[PDB]
Amino acid sequence: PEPINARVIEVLGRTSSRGGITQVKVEFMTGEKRQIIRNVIGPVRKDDILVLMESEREAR
Amino acid sequence: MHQKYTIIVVGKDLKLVERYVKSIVKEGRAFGISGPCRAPVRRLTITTRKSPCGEGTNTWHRFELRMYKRTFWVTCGGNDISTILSKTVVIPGIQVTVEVEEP
Amino acid sequence: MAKGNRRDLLERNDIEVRERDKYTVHTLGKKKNSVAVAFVKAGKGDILVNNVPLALVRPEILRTKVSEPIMILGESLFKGLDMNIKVAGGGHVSQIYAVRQAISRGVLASVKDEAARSELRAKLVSYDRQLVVSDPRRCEAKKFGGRGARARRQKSYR
Amino acid sequence: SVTRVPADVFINSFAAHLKNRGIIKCPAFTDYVKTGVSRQYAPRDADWFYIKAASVIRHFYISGSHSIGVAGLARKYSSLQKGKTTPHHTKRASCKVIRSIVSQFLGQKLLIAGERGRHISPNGRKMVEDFAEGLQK
Amino acid sequence: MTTIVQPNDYRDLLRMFNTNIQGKVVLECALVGIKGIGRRFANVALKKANIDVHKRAGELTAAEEDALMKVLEDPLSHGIPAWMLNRNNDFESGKDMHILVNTIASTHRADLERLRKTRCERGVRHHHNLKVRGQHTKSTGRR
Amino acid sequence: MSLEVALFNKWPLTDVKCQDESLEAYISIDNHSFVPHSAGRWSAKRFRKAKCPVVERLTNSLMMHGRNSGKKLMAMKTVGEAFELINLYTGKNPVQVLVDAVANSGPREDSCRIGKGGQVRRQSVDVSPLRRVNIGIYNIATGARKAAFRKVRPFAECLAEEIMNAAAGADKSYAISQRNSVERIAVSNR
Amino acid sequence: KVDYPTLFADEAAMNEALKFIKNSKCITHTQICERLRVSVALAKRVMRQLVKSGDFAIVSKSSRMTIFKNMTK
RNA sequence: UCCAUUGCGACAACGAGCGAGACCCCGGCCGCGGGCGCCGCGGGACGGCCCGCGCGAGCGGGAGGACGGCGGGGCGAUAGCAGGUCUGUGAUGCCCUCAGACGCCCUGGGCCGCACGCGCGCUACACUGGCGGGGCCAGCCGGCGCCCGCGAGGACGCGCGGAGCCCCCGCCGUGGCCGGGACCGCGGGCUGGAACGCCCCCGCGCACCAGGAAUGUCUUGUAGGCGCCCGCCCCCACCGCG
Repeated sequence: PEPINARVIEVLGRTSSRGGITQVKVEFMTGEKRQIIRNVIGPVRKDDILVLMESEREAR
Repeated sequence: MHQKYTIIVVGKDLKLVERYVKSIVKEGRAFGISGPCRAPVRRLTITTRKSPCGEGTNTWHRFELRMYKRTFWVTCGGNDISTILSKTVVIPGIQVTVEVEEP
Repeated sequence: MAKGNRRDLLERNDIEVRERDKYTVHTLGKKKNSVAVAFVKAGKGDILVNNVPLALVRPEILRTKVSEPIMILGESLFKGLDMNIKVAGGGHVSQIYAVRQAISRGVLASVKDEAARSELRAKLVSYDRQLVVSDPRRCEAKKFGGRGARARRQKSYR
Repeated sequence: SVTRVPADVFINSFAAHLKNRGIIKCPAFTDYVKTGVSRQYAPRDADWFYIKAASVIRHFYISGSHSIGVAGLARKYSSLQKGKTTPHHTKRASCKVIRSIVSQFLGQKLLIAGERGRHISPNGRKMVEDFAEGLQK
Repeated sequence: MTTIVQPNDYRDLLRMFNTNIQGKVVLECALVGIKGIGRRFANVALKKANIDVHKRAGELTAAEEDALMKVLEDPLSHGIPAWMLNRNNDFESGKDMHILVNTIASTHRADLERLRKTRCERGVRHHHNLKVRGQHTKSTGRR
Repeated sequence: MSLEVALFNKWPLTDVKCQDESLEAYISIDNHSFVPHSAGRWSAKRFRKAKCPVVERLTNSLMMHGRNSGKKLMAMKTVGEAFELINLYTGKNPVQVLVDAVANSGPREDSCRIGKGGQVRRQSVDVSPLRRVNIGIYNIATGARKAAFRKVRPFAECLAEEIMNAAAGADKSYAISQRNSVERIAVSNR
Repeated sequence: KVDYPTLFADEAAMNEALKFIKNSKCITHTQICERLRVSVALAKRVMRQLVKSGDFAIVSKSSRMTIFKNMTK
């Protein structure tokens, strides 16, 4: 319920839906170190600190 | 004697104007001096429709005529009435390069 | 009215000749069509722009922009020396930036110790790079399809 | 010198001084005129003449050896014409008032002629500078 | 200026020339509410009458109000020129006057009558309501 | 330090640190000079605007409508006025207020079209920090603009009010309202 | 629609406006216009009076806008 | 792989050519020379250096540098369209007109007329503003004095010369109001053989509160905003090239 902030460690390309989204791998530096995949809009880069409203969603 | 004469030469192409320059400087070192003044380039501009009828995309021509001018007024008293002739006939006779002499 | 490249400016015949020879240094700034010429010598800290001090330049808000290098480097050097700038070309702001560039470059040339010159370069460029290196971009030409360089005339299909 | 003081305070201070000291006087036609075809209404202050006079004398001092004609001054007091559903265009100011001002100045020897136009005279430099220094404090 | 408080004689709404005028507006822009008076003609009239111009019209004491009337019926005497008037070189008496309300409407009506019986181009056009000057019709100017 | 670039020669820039970590590295505060004016050609690379001092980023957004394009000195003046007003009301350094607003303003979630299927099929996604700061600035400016139009009050007071309310987290402002709107239309689509 | 006066009708100046303003820390012409529903010019005049008296002081000035601070506390 | 049939590497194909690039003009940095007036000749940048990859061609990042990876323009392949132009011409085939002329020259009128549908533009809908006063800087390039007149303009006489936005101080105070300036009524001038044309002054003071279904253009000195010159021209620019 409480949003958590994740870090980026790998970007794996855009989508074909007009090329606005970018798939991104992140890791919970809070201690869990879970390497998952999400969908992000806008310019991203390594070591960015995303903010997540869900601790249990996926993408692919 | 001394007649404050001035040399003006005009041309549309930049390659002879510089060649004429060198010949004159070569041939006027003795009869005094002859250092040049390079003027701002007078560029004539004409814009025209590329079409004789006015059809299709409005497309334009851009012509121009650059005119280059150099001015040796360095003779001055260093040239007499006949002395100006000497060099002016010893310099090459390039087909096109207007020249006028005035005191 | 003024043209920047005029011989009457680059040599600064404005100054009288016996005084024209006391000025050792020479310097240049520019931005767009603006050009500034500085004649630096030895004195006790005085600066002038078109026969006007630095405190009374006209846009008012940018006075800090022209005083920048002083409060950066420090007033010791400038207090040591005295300057007389003259600028001519398009625009108030362009003139401002050209002037500050000339200030900085000239004070750089006053020092003879190259090592200090390099140290000052590092000290100053870090804060900004256009204080030494001229900005290159310049106004670009227009085309006949419309009333702008890249904009076009509106097209009506039906 | 005069250029070492901001133009704003000099102009108005000197105008007050001029008006006190009877050097110039506003003629009669001032009561109902604009200062240019570009304008639209008349000035709101009653002492605009002396402001113009001071700005002019300052202009003449700045130039120095050079010479200024009347119209050349009038191109420094131009503006923009609006209200014509047509693109705006710049227009020149008036010349009768400028002419009156220079004539009044010249009758006092503050201003001297030449081959063309007029230019400042040494007395003008004296008074302008002394007033400027006086207000420097 | 420096008039903060309403003077004891403040008059909240003025009536003059059958028109009504408010006392919160500055004087020279309120008179513009009359038909025949504008900005240029007003500044000139008041000034000759020794009246302040940057004043709210409600502080206009009747003593200053009457002298103003005396200057709008005989203005030429009071020094005002003749290029500043509404009606220069009248068609009949050849004189010059300034015409205020009521006079304008009557005057405008009689010219058209003059135009009509004389059989001009303008008169015939006025009566079908067309452009009088040469400004082009046809294009634009449609519902 | 030796030269503390006090902004407008009044309020310093030494104790101003963002709280949120996510967007901290996308807010420059150590470099501001004394004037929000710098002819630098930012926006040439893909991430260089991340260095532009935030106040300059704000001013560049106050001259947007075509009536007001190319007018930066007016904007600098406007910002100075607003900052005086803020320090007057709140009592504290305005720059902190501004960063706090740009933080609390800015969405954390958004919806886009990727699911196709012949309909909206929108998918909830996450939002990058740079976009967050850009949107926060844009919303501040836009909300101030909409208030001052055909209203007696001036642009600067509207600006200050919007900044203060957004920094307080209050939903009276336009920025917070837009943030909430986007968040709900998204979470609905998650 | 709304109308506001340009001249204060006598006791109105002091029975409120002077009182009201004196209990304000910061102020501007437009705020006071919108607050007690009078035009801006009167605000200008009044604030002139007050800075003359001394209650308020200038912190920022400009043709488009100046703002005051209450020095009475 | 490349913006590119731009290249690598193969193959019943081998070997060539055009187009593309190269090339020409402009600009930015440095040098030499000359110099009434800034203008003539050259150097400089090449995916060259470092790091990653890739057999290879080549891709991503960092430098140092005036400039970093097609900076803006010109030229523009084969083949073709029943595209436009016989009203640009001593360019023209076949027709029609050819002494009451469709030849040529004169006087007037018209091409502009207006219940209506739409295409490119201009001006505004206001306080991020309008009015009044003052200060100040451009470039393609460039002409001025004195005296009358409110002004627009005019009489004389000589060769000399640059603005809007913006900035500072004040007034107005959300009112179709001092926003906007169409229409109309008296008057003064310019061009010209000739005003129906164009400028200036006083008064009157139309629509218009950011615009439905629909739709156009744009990536750095760019959009947008602000003005200034030439062309056609007796006078006149909301157009066009810059």
